[PDB]
Amino acid sequence: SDTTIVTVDHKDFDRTEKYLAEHFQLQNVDKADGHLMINAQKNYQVILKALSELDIYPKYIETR
Amino acid sequence: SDTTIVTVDHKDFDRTEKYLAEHFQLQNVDKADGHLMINAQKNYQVILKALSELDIYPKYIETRKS
Repeated sequence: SDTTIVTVDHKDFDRTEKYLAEHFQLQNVDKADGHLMINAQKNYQVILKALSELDIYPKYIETR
Repeated sequence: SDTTIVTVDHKDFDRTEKYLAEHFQLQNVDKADGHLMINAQKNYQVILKALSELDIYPKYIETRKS
């Protein structure tokens, strides 16, 4: 029942928030620290590619 | 967390391996499973941008104790 946390630059948070809300199952957000928690992605390729197309590159990505 | 592991498609392994060795401390490798181990990375942006420019997107990336 694990979860995937994406961490981005503050300047990328709003667009990352918008994209993940529209394209994945967005659960929690912690804007102060730049974290967004979505349903676990076993393979990161699709999310990393889509964010790259927005010129967004995560500071971090991890699965609890 | 001692090390960062980058996992790619077999397709991307050689090019990813060349990139990681040129910019980081490439340590162990597992070509069969697509794993490349480098010194631990606190911030993933530099690696992800560089690989994105090569149209390479990791299957996985993680920082474990090793």
